[PDB]
Amino acid sequence: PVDVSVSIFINKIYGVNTLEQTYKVDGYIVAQWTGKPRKTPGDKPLIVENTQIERWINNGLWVPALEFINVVGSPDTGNKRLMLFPDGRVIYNARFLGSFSNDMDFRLFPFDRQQFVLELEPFSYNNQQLRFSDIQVYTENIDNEEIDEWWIRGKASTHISDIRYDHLSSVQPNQNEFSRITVRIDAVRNPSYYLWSFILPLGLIIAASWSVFWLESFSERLQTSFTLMSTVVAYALYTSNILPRLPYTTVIDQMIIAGYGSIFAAILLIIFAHHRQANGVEDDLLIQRCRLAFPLGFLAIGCVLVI
Amino acid sequence: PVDVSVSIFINKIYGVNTLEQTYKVDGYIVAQWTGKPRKTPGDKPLIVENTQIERWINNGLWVPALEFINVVGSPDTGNKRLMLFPDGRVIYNARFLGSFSNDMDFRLFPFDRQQFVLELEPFSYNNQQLRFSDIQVYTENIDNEEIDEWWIRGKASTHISDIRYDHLSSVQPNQNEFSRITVRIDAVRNPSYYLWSFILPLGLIIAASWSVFWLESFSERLQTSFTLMSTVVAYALYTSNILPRLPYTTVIDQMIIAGYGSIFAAILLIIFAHHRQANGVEDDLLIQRCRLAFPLGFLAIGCVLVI
Amino acid sequence: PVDVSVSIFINKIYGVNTLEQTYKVDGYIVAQWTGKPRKTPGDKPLIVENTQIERWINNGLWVPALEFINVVGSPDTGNKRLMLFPDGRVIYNARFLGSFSNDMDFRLFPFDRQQFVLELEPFSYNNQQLRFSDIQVYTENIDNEEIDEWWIRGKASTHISDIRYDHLSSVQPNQNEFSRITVRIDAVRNPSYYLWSFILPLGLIIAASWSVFWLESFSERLQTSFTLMSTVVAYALYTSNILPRLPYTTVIDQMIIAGYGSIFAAILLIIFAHHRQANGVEDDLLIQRCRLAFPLGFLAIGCVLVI
Amino acid sequence: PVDVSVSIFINKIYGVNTLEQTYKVDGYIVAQWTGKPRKTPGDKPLIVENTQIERWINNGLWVPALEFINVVGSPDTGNKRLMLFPDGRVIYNARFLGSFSNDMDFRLFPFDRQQFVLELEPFSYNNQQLRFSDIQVYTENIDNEEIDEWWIRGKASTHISDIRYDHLSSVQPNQNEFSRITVRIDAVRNPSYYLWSFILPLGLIIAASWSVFWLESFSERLQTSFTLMSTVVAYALYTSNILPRLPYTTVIDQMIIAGYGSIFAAILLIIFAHHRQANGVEDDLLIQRCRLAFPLGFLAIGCVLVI
Amino acid sequence: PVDVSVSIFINKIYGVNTLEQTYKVDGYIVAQWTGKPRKTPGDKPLIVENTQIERWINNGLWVPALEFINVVGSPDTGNKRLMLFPDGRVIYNARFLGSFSNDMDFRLFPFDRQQFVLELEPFSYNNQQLRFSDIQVYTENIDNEEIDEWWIRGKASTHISDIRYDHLSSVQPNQNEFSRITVRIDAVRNPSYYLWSFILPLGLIIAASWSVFWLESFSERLQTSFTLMSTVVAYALYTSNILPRLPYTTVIDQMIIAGYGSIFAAILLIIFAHHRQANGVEDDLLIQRCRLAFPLGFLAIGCVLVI
Repeated sequence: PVDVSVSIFINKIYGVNTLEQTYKVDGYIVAQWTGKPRKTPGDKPLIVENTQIERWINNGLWVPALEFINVVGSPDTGNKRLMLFPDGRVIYNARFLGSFSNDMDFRLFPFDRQQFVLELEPFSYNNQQLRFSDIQVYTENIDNEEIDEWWIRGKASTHISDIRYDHLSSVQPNQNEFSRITVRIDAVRNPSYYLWSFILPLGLIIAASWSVFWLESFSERLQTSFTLMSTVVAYALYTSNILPRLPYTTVIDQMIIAGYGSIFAAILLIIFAHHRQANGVEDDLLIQRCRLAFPLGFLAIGCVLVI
Repeated sequence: PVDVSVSIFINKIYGVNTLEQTYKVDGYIVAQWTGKPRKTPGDKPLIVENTQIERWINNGLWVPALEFINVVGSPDTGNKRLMLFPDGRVIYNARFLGSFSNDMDFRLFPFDRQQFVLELEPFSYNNQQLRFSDIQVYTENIDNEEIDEWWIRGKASTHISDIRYDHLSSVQPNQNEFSRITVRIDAVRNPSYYLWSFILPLGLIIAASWSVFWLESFSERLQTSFTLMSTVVAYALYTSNILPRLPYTTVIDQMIIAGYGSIFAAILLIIFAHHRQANGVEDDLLIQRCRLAFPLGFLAIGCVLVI
Repeated sequence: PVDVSVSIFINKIYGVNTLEQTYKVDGYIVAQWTGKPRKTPGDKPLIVENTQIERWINNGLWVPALEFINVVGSPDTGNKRLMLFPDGRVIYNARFLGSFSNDMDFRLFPFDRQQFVLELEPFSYNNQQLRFSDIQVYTENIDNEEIDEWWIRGKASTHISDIRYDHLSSVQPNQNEFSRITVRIDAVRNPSYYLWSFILPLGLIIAASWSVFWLESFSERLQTSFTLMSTVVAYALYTSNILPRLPYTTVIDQMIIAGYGSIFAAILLIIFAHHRQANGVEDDLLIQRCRLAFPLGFLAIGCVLVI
Repeated sequence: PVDVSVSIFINKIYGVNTLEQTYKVDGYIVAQWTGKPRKTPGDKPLIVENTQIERWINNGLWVPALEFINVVGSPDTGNKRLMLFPDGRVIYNARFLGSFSNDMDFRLFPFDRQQFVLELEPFSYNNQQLRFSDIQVYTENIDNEEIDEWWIRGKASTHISDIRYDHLSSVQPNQNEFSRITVRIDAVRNPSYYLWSFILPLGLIIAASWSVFWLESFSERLQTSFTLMSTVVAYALYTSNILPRLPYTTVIDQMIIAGYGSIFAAILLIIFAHHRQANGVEDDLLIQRCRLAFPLGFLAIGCVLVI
Repeated sequence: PVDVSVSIFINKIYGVNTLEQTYKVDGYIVAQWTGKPRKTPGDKPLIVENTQIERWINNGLWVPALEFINVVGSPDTGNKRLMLFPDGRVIYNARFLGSFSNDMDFRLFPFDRQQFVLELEPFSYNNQQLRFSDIQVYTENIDNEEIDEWWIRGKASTHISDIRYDHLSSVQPNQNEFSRITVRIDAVRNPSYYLWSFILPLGLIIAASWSVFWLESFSERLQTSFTLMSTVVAYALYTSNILPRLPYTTVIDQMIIAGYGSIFAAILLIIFAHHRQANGVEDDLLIQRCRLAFPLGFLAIGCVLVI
């Protein structure tokens, strides 16, 4: 029951696909397992590159195919190389870049908690066993990750485990257990751009939306809350150009709905103030003076936004 | 007349192409059919991976090519492997990812009823028969499908059937009947994002559109419904950024037309109220007071769009 | 001079590229020509799939390469298969998907008259001849083509013809005439979405644009036609998000220019009415009353594209 | 020193990448050079297609690799074919589609002067010589180039020349001179769409921008030029949806800056007219009457731009 | 310990991916190392092209695989060619185009300081040594780089160095040192388009935003700063169409936040001026006259934006 020692060098994790729950990993893969001793020219290990590996397999060299369980489709293998040793052992070294899949909760948006994962596991081989797994995270923790979209938590987490497949084959005297390495890498989103060029101006607009109560006339109060209405729509549109398409409402997405609400409340009170009277065109002296009543009736509905 | 036993593991169904009626399916394919007994090294089944399969076919091993009837173009086969048994039987195992086609009615938009389908059928072989078909849908019961775009109904539906091709070959003594597996998987769209950040604010804008009648002057009433007009256009524009391009009008698409309608009605009544009088500038006392007459003359044309 | 019998099964015609005059066709191709009789294992026709075809060609089997003349680049051939008969004849069967080119006039936009074309023609062979051509349009008539973007007219049109190339080779004793099948499929665009969510609201905006004349003041009349101006610009922008990029003006594209015209006419008259007087601030009593004069000077004076 | 006769058939030149200075060319390539006489089955020329060419090269047939100097990356070769003659000569015929590079000045935008270029030149071969070059431009002189994005000038320009590489090899007794065909095809952009749906409405908006001076009040004159300001911004946005991304300012791009200028001039004069006085709130009687002074102070500083 | 002489010809550096920190380089690669003398047909160097190189490697010709360390995935190798000399030496010549990665700070946006990098290094070979490195920057001086997006500083910088890998193999008696060429090319962004069609109009809008103080009424002053508010939002939206998506705030991105600030300040002062009085509707005589107080209280704030 063969022993394989894996080493996976992560080079870059880049381009997260928010809708599809997908990210890209470029790196190298190394596998080493010890075989029947061999006569190597010189007595120095043999190096077999690219084209030439398929040839040694055709001669009878076993090289197991190991699959990225959670990869999308099939990845882009750069330079492969077999290093064959005189005393038997064989080191397989391939550079790769490919798209991976994991569960990805983007709900708490621009303050985001994510984890990138690879899953390696021998494709066709039951009892060959992944010995020990190593992971070399190149790029560094605090560094210049302000140039970078993501900050990694985070040194690489490993986990060799055994996975059982229920629906097995026409072999069953105890043959459904495959050796799976699982590599995790925690990360957090760089909440910069989204705070300053996003949350803040949306706030200023929500804020200035309230200065509709400091207009004198009733006519001025209603008509102004209309260009206010469409200032929100014009903003949502700008949100739709920059923000990543999702199937749930993000933090930002809500703030923007709160905007529509604050101004639709405004419209209701402004119209209420004018036709709740005893004597003619008498605007409700006190209600029109919620000037600084629902700015903190929003910071109050807005501390229950944060349950 | 050969018996083939198929097993199809669905891994992910992702990325629906709304215009092209296309979706992506990642999974494994398994086929098993029993052949002439064979001498296998050891007396344990033989494993043949990737490169090596073509070699056994070149020696004379039959392996049938089975086509995804409804795939688009040709898919991305990851790791293939033949498992050859001593007693004859052969298991073919390949991982795949590829784009599929089905009819797709998106009319009832954000509350959407869809079904994903595979169609497998032997490419060139008349009498070899698909025995029984199995389908392993990877998730379960009460999940986290709120992270996910689609909810599956839905345990996999199967259906082995016989399909006849009218325009056949130069063989015809009863040879036009191919064995076709058909796998269905029902699903529903996660109406979340589209309700909260879409239907609702469109409603609030439709609603507030009506508070044009609570303006005093006639001048105020007409001029306001103009910025109201373009508030709708600025909204439709935001719809065009997020919503999926279609060749029919969706539910949302209609609501937005109703918006244009309500405000064009407004412009008609507002101008009518002013010039339906006697000899002067006497606004029609009662008509201008449809204030809460066609908000429920809208909720009334509104057991129509989805009734 | 060899006789080849072609059969082309169209499966889907999807994804029109409006700028590049390109569409995608997924289907099967069948070619059958009779050769020197052969010893086939059993005495049943031989089936040769994929990998194995190149092997028979290497042994000496002729299989002609036939080119899609009007394809873009080179297509995506799925499953090929040779069926070799004992009495000689050979049937070539390949599934394909690829991008095609034809002239495409999108001028009369959302009411669109288009025709999809394949052109098959033996690549390197002068006297081998395309016998007869068959075309199996799967995709059906009054069906559910409301789910579909295009309606096909339209049963497939054929046409085997001979095409002569002027600039020939160093062979010329009558050798410049190649056998070309040409398959046409007429189609019309589903003018749904574009009428309802496009032509109509553009009309309502053009319409309501005219109610600028029913404002009292001159100040109200000018200032209002300005937000009216940019309502059009905001609309064109929404046009730009949904409509397919072209190098000519479509029907819609014009209607939108008529919008800019109507409102620039408005600006002219409104300013004229105010400074054409037999006095001081006396608005031209009658000119300001073109209220329902150029709404039907628009349904008119610009109504001759049906010339 | 071998004589090669080239023939290049241009089929389509489509999809210009404005940023990257890239265009696509689909066509055929033909090379003919005479070799040592050969025994051809029959005594008719031999035809070798696709798979089979590599086989004759493996036997020792020289076929030179000729490179598109200015191609991007490496192209998509469709059907290749060697035609081998009994008297020696060899005709190489390949269909191709690939992306090419040339210098591309888009400055004078929608009235555009462009030229598409191929550069063919033997990859590894010093003294083999490109004999004479032929170019068959399919697309026509008097046509329907209104369906087409570009109009070709323009019959194909040729030019076989010798090019010297300074930094050569370890061969230098006069060995740095390679034979290069250079094919040019002049073209002009179809200024249609951009005149009618772009330049014109930008003009009307520039025009109507001036009718700000025909407002009575000073309040009306300032406040109106603001919605006028953002009408320009809303237009520039529409520009950004349809126009091709560039690294310089186009003709249109300027016209749009002139728009921002005219209205920022307006804001300056309008505010000047109000506080350049004698008796209090006395608007400068004459300055406010530049009503038709800087519309032709724009047709004046605007015609120095181009000319 | 083998000596390799590298020569890298840069043809084009194009298409920078701002988010992924990626650029494309098209060029040629040359490697020359001297081997055991050889019998070459004639006694002139042998030329081996494309298909044929793999054949000589199969015979036993060593050709080392050299990897672009920093490339993304794996590049597009055009025409390869071995030139084998009688005296042993071998020149390897390949054309390539591929995507590379470097750190890329876009913070100081449209005035941008960037450097493009290649890293070459023998994939599997410890003691073979990169001799000397040459780099032929075709692309030119002061030239016509106004047609071009980038201006190169900048003649090519080289640097052969030794790199040590900590986590090495089962070989360790001093075997972890690989020979790495590193080629740098400095560049600056063409600040044209972004100055004229971007910074400037953003300035005019910021500028004209201040003429809100030269309105008479208080009602006019508040209501106008609202359309002023959404003039900024409409601008940011135009920013989002043209500017490259980033994860930090650029120069421009700030200027635009300053806009939102200036107008939210305005709204604050304008509302302050009105309710900071004795008793009645007496606008604060002096505060309303910050007319030209915070235009230079902005040229004072947007000036510690560099210091």
